[PDB]
Amino acid sequence: MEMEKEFEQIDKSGSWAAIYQDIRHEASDFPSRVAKLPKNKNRNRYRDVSPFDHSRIKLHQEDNDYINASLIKMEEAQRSYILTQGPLPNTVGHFWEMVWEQKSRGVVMLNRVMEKGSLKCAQYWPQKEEKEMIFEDTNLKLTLISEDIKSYYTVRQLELENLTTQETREILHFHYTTWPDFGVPESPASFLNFLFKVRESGSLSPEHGPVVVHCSAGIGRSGTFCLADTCLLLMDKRKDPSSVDIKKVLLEMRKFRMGLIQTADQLRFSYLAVIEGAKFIMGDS
Ligand SMILES: CC(=O)N1C[C@@H](CO)[C@@H]2Oc3ccc(Cl)cc3[C@@H]21
Ligand SMILES: CC(=O)N1C[C@@H](CO)[C@@H]2Oc3ccc(Cl)cc3[C@@H]21
Repeated sequence: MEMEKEFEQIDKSGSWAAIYQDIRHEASDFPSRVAKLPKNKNRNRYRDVSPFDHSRIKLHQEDNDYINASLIKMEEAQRSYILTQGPLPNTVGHFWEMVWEQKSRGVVMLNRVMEKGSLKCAQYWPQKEEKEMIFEDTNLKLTLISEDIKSYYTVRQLELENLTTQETREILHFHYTTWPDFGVPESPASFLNFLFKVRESGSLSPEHGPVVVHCSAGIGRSGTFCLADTCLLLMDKRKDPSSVDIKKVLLEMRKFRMGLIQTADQLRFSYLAVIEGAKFIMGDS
């Protein structure tokens, strides 16, 4: 079926939970043996969210190459994403090592450091120009260059230096700051505006390594971001945009990381975002 009318048909019939449970039943199951080794316990935030072995990002280290991060490679859309958990106190150096080694331009953050009164990720970037951060375990230096605070998101320019070679690179930090503590946003307008700002920066383009996107576990909000982006790109590429099947795209992405889209409300919100976005790309919003 088309998307917008499939959407109203699920609303009128109130069957979002059944649709979402079907997706959970059909999703791929691949091994995640490296994630479960005892030496990696303090490298995982949640015991039930792990990268598959076949798609995990490897650090360029011989001691321990493990990080909780996955490469999502979308062949028809010609887009790749790295989805990862929010960094832990003992993985902030690994996180920036990955950004460096994978040649990423941008980092997309979809959570606040504290939500619901609890810590959701480490404070892993510097908050003042004159107070830079040094990660001694991976030999990197990180400096805040500029910060632009807007009503729904903040963009930061960061300098990452490999202290071993003295090479430097500019990284863009795109921080969506207004996702609610509970539930999903009422309107997708600010989330779509944010997606378009990431696109306009070059951070999703083939002349760079894959964007790094995270929330707390790296599957819920993070899944919504890449699912919406890929579906909109396919609608632009194909002769028949109504052929884009958001459930099929989501199942394809779940071949590369488990659990993407965590609730039926996140699934409905993803439909809403693609539907509204497809009107702005052309003229009927
Ligand atoms: C650094 C810079 O000049 N630019 C312009 C665009 C590509 O030329 C990129 O989009 C953004 C957005 C936000 C920030 Cl802080 C920087 C950028 C980049
Ligand atoms: C492409 C798209 O569908 N959308 C949805 C709009 C809000 O409904 C978003 O913000 C922008 C801004 C500029 C452009 Cl070209 C596209 C958009 C987004």
